[PDB]
Amino acid sequence: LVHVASVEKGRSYEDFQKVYNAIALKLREDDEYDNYIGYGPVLVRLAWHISGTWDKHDNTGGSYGGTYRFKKEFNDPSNAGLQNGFKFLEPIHKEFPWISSGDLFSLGGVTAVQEMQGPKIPWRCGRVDTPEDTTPDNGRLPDADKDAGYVRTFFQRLNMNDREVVALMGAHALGKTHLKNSGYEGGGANNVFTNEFYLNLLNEDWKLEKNDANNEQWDSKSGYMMLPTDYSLIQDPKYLSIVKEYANDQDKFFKDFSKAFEKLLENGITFPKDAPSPFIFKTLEEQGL
Ligand code: HEM
Ligand SMILES: OCc1cnc2cc[nH]c2c1
Repeated sequence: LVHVASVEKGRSYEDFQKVYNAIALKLREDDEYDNYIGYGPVLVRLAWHISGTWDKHDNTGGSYGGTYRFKKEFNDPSNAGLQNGFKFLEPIHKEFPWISSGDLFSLGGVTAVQEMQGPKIPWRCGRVDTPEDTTPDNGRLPDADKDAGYVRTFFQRLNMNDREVVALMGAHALGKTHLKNSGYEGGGANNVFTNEFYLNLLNEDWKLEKNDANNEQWDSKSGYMMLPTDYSLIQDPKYLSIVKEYANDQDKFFKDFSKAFEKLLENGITFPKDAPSPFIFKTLEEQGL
C-alpha cells in the first residue's frame, strides 16, 4: 500500500493558514467546552487517534485516508469522546470543503497544540480521502491499563522509539480523562501545552486507587491522576531517564514533541520529491488576530 500525498488543487500556504485561523478562532470562541478546558485537548487527541491506527507492516490505517469519518472508526470504543472534536470541525470543513478529511483532522491537532502555547509543529498537506472499505478495524489504539513493556511494544507498530514515546505522552499534560469515555476519571483541566506531565509524574505523591468504574489509576493528593500507562514511564528505567530529561528542559521537550508529533501525523504517507516543504503556521497571537 502506497499513499502518495496530493496537494489539494491549486492550494498553498495561505489557504491552509486560513483553515488554521478558522480552527484557532473557534477554539477561542467555544471556550466553555468540558468545564472551560475548551476543545484544544480533544482536537490533539483526535489527530493522534486518526494517526495511531497506522501499521508499519502493511501501511494500513494512518491519517492519510481520513477514515475516521466512517462509522466503523467513528464508533471505535477507543475513540469515545472524539465525536466532540469532529463536531467542532464540522463548521470548519463546511467553510473549507476543499480540504481532505485527513488534512483537516491532523491540522486540527497542530492548530490546537500551537494555540495552547505549545511548540510549532511543521505540517504537510496532501492526505487524500480513501473509501469506506479502507477503514481500519477497531482495536489498533492502545489500552491504558498495561505496563511499560506493553507501551514499548505497542509503539513499535507505529515505528516510535523510547524517546518518541515519552515525548508523545507529554501531551497528557492536556485535558483529562472522562469516566464515561474510557473508564478513567480526572486529571484537572489544563489547556496550556507545557512539560508539566513529566514534572507531575516526578513530583507528585501518587497512590494506586480504584475509580468508580473499578479500574486502577494513580491519584495524587493535589488532585491529579495518571493512567497506569502514564505511570509506567517512571517504572521503567529507560523511560524514567527520558521523563527526567523533559522535566528539566522545556525546550528539549518542545523540540522532541514537535518532531515526534509531525512524524506520527505523517506515518504512511509518501511525499513526492517536489512536494511543498512543510508549512509552519503563525498563531493568532503572532498575526495580531
Ligand atoms: C499508551 C498510549 C496512550 C494511552 C493508553 C492513552 C490513553 C488515554 C485515555 C484513556 C484518555 C482519556 C480519554 C477520555 O476519557 O476522554 C486520554 C486522553 C488524552 N490523550 Fe491519550 N493515550 C495515549 C497516548 C497519547 C498520545 C500519544 C497523545 C498525543 C500526542 C495523547 C493525547 C491525549 C490527549 C490530549 C487527551 C485529553 C483528551 C481530553 O481532554 O478530552 N494520548 N488518553
Ligand atoms: O492529571 C494529569 C493528566 C492529564 N491528562 C491526562 C490524559 C491522560 N493522562 C493524563 C494525566
